[PDB]
Amino acid sequence: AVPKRRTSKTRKNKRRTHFKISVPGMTECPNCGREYKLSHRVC
Amino acid sequence: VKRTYQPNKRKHSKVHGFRKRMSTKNGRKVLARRRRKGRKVLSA
Amino acid sequence: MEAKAVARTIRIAPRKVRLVLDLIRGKNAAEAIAILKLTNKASSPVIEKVLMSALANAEHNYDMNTDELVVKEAYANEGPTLKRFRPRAQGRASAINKRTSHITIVVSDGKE
Amino acid sequence: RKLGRTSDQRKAMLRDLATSLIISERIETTEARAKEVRSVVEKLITLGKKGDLASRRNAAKTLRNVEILNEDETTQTALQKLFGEIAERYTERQGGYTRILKQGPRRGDGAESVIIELV
RNA sequence: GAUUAAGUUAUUAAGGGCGCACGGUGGAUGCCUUGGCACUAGAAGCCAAUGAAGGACGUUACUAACGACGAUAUGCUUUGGG
RNA sequence: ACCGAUAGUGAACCAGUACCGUGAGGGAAAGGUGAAAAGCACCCCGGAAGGGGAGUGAAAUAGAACCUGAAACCGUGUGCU
RNA sequence: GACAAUGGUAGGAGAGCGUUCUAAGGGCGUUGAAGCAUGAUCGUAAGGACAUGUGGAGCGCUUAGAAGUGAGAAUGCCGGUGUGAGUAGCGAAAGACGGGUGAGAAUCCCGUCCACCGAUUGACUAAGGUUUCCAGAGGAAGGCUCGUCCGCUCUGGGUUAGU
RNA sequence: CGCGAGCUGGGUUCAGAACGUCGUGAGACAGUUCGGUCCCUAUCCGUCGUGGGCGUAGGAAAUUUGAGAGGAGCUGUCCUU
RNA sequence: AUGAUGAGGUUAAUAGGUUCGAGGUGGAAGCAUGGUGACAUGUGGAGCUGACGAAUACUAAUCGAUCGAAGACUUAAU
Ligand SMILES: [Mg+2]
Ligand SMILES: [Mg+2]
Ligand SMILES: [Mg+2]
Ligand SMILES: [Mg+2]
Ligand SMILES: [Mg+2]
Ligand SMILES: [Mg+2]
Ligand SMILES: [Mg+2]
Ligand SMILES: [Mg+2]
Ligand SMILES: [Mg+2]
Ligand SMILES: [Mg+2]
Ligand SMILES: [Mg+2]
Ligand SMILES: [Mg+2]
Ligand SMILES: [Mg+2]
Ligand SMILES: [Mg+2]
Ligand SMILES: [Mg+2]
Ligand SMILES: [Mg+2]
Ligand SMILES: [Mg+2]
Ligand SMILES: [Mg+2]
Ligand SMILES: [Mg+2]
Ligand SMILES: [Mg+2]
Ligand SMILES: [Mg+2]
Ligand SMILES: [Mg+2]
Ligand SMILES: [Mg+2]
Ligand SMILES: [Mg+2]
Ligand SMILES: [Mn+2]
Ligand SMILES: [Mn+2]
Ligand SMILES: [Mn+2]
Ligand SMILES: [Mn+2]
Ligand SMILES: [Mn+2]
Ligand SMILES: [Mn+2]
Ligand SMILES: [Mn+2]
Ligand SMILES: [Mn+2]
Ligand SMILES: [Mn+2]
Ligand SMILES: [Mn+2]
Ligand SMILES: [Mn+2]
Ligand SMILES: [Mn+2]
Ligand SMILES: [Mn+2]
Ligand SMILES: [Mn+2]
Ligand SMILES: [Mn+2]
Ligand SMILES: [Mn+2]
Ligand SMILES: [Mn+2]
Ligand SMILES: [Mn+2]
Ligand SMILES: [Mn+2]
Ligand SMILES: [Mn+2]
Ligand SMILES: [Mn+2]
Ligand SMILES: [Mn+2]
Ligand SMILES: [Mn+2]
Ligand SMILES: [Mn+2]
Ligand SMILES: [Mn+2]
Ligand SMILES: [Mn+2]
Ligand SMILES: [Mn+2]
Ligand SMILES: [Mn+2]
Ligand SMILES: [Mn+2]
Ligand SMILES: [Mn+2]
Ligand SMILES: [Mn+2]
Ligand SMILES: [Mn+2]
Ligand SMILES: [Mn+2]
Ligand SMILES: [Mn+2]
Ligand SMILES: [Mn+2]
Ligand SMILES: [Mn+2]
Ligand SMILES: [Mn+2]
Ligand SMILES: [Mn+2]
Ligand SMILES: [Mn+2]
Ligand SMILES: [Mn+2]
Ligand SMILES: [Mn+2]
Ligand SMILES: [Mn+2]
Ligand SMILES: [Mn+2]
Ligand SMILES: [Mn+2]
Ligand SMILES: [Mn+2]
Ligand SMILES: [Mn+2]
Ligand SMILES: [Mn+2]
Ligand SMILES: [Mn+2]
Ligand SMILES: [Mn+2]
Ligand SMILES: [Mn+2]
Ligand SMILES: [Mn+2]
Ligand SMILES: [Mn+2]
Ligand SMILES: [Mn+2]
Ligand SMILES: [Mn+2]
Ligand SMILES: [Mn+2]
Ligand SMILES: [Mn+2]
Ligand SMILES: [Mn+2]
Ligand SMILES: [Mn+2]
Ligand SMILES: [Mn+2]
Ligand SMILES: [Mn+2]
Ligand SMILES: [Mn+2]
Ligand SMILES: [Mn+2]
Ligand SMILES: [Mn+2]
Repeated sequence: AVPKRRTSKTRKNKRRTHFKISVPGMTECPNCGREYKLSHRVC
Repeated sequence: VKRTYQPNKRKHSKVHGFRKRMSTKNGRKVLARRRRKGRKVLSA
Repeated sequence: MEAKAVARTIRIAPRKVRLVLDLIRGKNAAEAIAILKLTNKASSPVIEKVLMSALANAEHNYDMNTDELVVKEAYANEGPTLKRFRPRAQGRASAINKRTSHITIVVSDGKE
Repeated sequence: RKLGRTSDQRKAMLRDLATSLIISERIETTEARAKEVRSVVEKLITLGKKGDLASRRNAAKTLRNVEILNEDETTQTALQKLFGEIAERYTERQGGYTRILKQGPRRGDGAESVIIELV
């Protein structure tokens, strides 16, 4: 099986609308001044 | 599986060496043809 | 005024870098360095070093305070692709495109 | 009750971890190995905490070999440490004594790194 | 009460489309020519055991490649030109 | 009243060379900063790469992969939808 | 001025548009040529101007000459870039942690444990290959990931016979 | 003669081989016999599952009506009368 | 599969551990004994026990961030 028609620009991008990545869930380290992921070590 | 061309220094130097080319009139025609074309390398 | 910096011919291919920038784009600068440091993709350290440079030029060449700075824009553009191949079955070999990204970014003050 | 690879390999890897940690009070690993290995190393510290020769033979049935850690200039064996200090550390304490802390992703493969220390 | 009822409409854009701006890639186009191509007029039309053709290896402060030269090597002499 | 870099010799670039074949043999691609190298002292982020200022230059939005820089194709912004 | 005729494939006829070169004439051009871009511009068509932007040095117009004179299709030839798609794949196999090093480590160095072949995955040599061997540096590309690492890169150095 | 990008491949349609038969022959079938490479990573529709977006004129939480749609729908023997 | 559903997130039994237990196996180790021994018996339904059931905050569900209303017009009805 091979595509019978090429994918459209507009088509291809409509498909890509669920392809983002998540903004990380990120608590601020107290007093250390860096930042880190939720429920992770403060390094 | 054994692919063709198993290298041999002797067998390649004989049969395709400057000498063996010299040995027949045709070989000289060969070196002539190559010398005409200007190949950097003639006989092996 | 509103300073920028660029990283030309970064080895990472543009679709990927765009996945990161899109998180970065528009946010306040501080937040951006955080998000950048916390995302786990290659482009994250690269874009990091680039936003740092841009902040540097902005403090140093334009005398603005860094804190109020904002990421006005950031984007990656196609840059020339290194062209390779991998050998395949039955002696055919098919192409591989190792493409590259130019990463621009621009920080900001007000209109003036 | 997790995996990574095949059961023999998981057994071995799990001894290899728990024999360590005891050597080294804290380690860094995947979150996954850490969860699986918290239980192993805890069951060992209860085994040493018992003290009888029987328990000793069961531990040594699980624990990996000589690892004679250099203390203040001497060589406690591995299990010899386990029954010898670790057990005398946690005796007034209940069982339940091990912790895992989340490092965040590692570069090469993205694996979630975490640290696991017994205290 | 916007309350009850009956009816009528709207805002939303995850994303998309048309238009526009600004960039990137790519190397068309224009311009250019050291290289070719077809001929004219005249010289010349052979070289070789007194070892050619064509090469290999060398030769400079540094030297890989090309040319140039050869253990007298990145040249020696000589008569002229400059 | 021939070509002007896909043309004209295969070859305007160290071409019968890269490369392919045991061999005879087959055989490419690849020209252009500027008038002058004046080829970006210096500062800055960076391990470098690269980059923003400061500069040379008529021009570097002529910066070396360098005249012009089309179309495909990739993107950021959005007026209407 | 009335009056007629004007669908059209193979094809016949006719009249034209535009390209490059040439002749002569008349001009334009660093106070900016061509080319490229953008525009609501004019002609019955091919097509012609014009303004702005870019560019930075060559061009038009008139008449006549002559043509390597007009592309959308040849599974056409060469170049670029897509689509498929963040998809298939990453080439037989056990690895774990500690300590280094570094800008940066699952991947390099050390260590410990673990495991694997053992008529061999060991040891030696003929072919064949020709600097891949060694030491110090390096990390853009090569390595199917990463790389401080290498059969990769730079500099230096390595092969000794009367038997 | 539903269904080989779902499976098989025994029949029949290649190359080897043999018998009968025909042809002088090379060969051939109106015949028989033993043997004999089944490729494809699903783009669109379709179909089975399964989430997001907006809508449903405030924002939510639980309970619901059922327009519609789907499923099931088979049958013996024996006792009694 | 992922996401979705559901149980929990310290004012907490959500998992791990811990301590009991069901089920499972079938008589641990060490020691004593009897044997020339291979072994047998005893101490002893012993010891061990992944998912199953209880109790217990011993370890980890920490800090925190994001999203989410202010209720259109018309006409008839108090
Ligand atoms: Mg010989
Ligand atoms: Mg000879
Ligand atoms: Mg890389
Ligand atoms: Mg082939
Ligand atoms: Mg796996
Ligand atoms: Mg209503
Ligand atoms: Mg609303
Ligand atoms: Mg929109
Ligand atoms: Mg429209
Ligand atoms: Mg000429
Ligand atoms: Mg051949
Ligand atoms: Mg014209
Ligand atoms: Mg003009
Ligand atoms: Mg790097
Ligand atoms: Mg061997
Ligand atoms: Mg590298
Ligand atoms: Mg078969
Ligand atoms: Mg058979
Ligand atoms: Mg098959
Ligand atoms: Mg998700
Ligand atoms: Mg419970
Ligand atoms: Mg339980
Ligand atoms: Mg329970
Ligand atoms: Mg209001
Ligand atoms: Mn998109
Ligand atoms: Mn040749
Ligand atoms: Mn030789
Ligand atoms: Mn092959
Ligand atoms: Mn086994
Ligand atoms: Mn959006
Ligand atoms: Mn858009
Ligand atoms: Mn003559
Ligand atoms: Mn003679
Ligand atoms: Mn010569
Ligand atoms: Mn030479
Ligand atoms: Mn002189
Ligand atoms: Mn050109
Ligand atoms: Mn070869
Ligand atoms: Mn020049
Ligand atoms: Mn620095
Ligand atoms: Mn620099
Ligand atoms: Mn200047
Ligand atoms: Mn280019
Ligand atoms: Mn020029
Ligand atoms: Mn240019
Ligand atoms: Mn363009
Ligand atoms: Mn757009
Ligand atoms: Mn007509
Ligand atoms: Mn008509
Ligand atoms: Mn005609
Ligand atoms: Mn012209
Ligand atoms: Mn126009
Ligand atoms: Mn003009
Ligand atoms: Mn033509
Ligand atoms: Mn075409
Ligand atoms: Mn092509
Ligand atoms: Mn994916
Ligand atoms: Mn992947
Ligand atoms: Mn797919
Ligand atoms: Mn898949
Ligand atoms: Mn895969
Ligand atoms: Mn492999
Ligand atoms: Mn390590
Ligand atoms: Mn360090
Ligand atoms: Mn090692
Ligand atoms: Mn073995
Ligand atoms: Mn064997
Ligand atoms: Mn040899
Ligand atoms: Mn080789
Ligand atoms: Mn080496
Ligand atoms: Mn790599
Ligand atoms: Mn059929
Ligand atoms: Mn068959
Ligand atoms: Mn058959
Ligand atoms: Mn055939
Ligand atoms: Mn007969
Ligand atoms: Mn839904
Ligand atoms: Mn409501
Ligand atoms: Mn219901
Ligand atoms: Mn119904
Ligand atoms: Mn019914
Ligand atoms: Mn439990
Ligand atoms: Mn006895
Ligand atoms: Mn309680
Ligand atoms: Mn909270
Ligand atoms: Mn209301
Ligand atoms: Mn109304």
